[PDB]
Amino acid sequence: EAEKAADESERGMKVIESRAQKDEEKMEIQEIQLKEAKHIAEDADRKYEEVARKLVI
Amino acid sequence: EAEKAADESERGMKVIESRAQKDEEKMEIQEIQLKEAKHIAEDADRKYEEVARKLVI
Repeated sequence: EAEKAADESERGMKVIESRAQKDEEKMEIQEIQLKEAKHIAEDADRKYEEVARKLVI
Repeated sequence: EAEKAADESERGMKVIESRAQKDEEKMEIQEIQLKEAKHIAEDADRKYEEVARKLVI
């Protein structure tokens, strides 16, 4: 009984560690792309405002 | 001895699985935010190009 429980625990720990590392990588890449996209959005909004004012003129 | 080892492994497995699941949920939220940022970027880009073309005309 103890042998079987130990084997199953080892396998579960392996799979959980793999999933956790995958999650950490996904979180990092998501944050990076999120920040880049937010900066691009700021640039686009600023350009839109400037060109709109010039258009009214 | 085997019972003690199995119980310790069980506790470690449970805590690591819980932390992995929570970080996965937060990663999903981050992906949703990234998708919204993508949409905002595309919309602002269309705004800018349309306004520039109108100004040229």
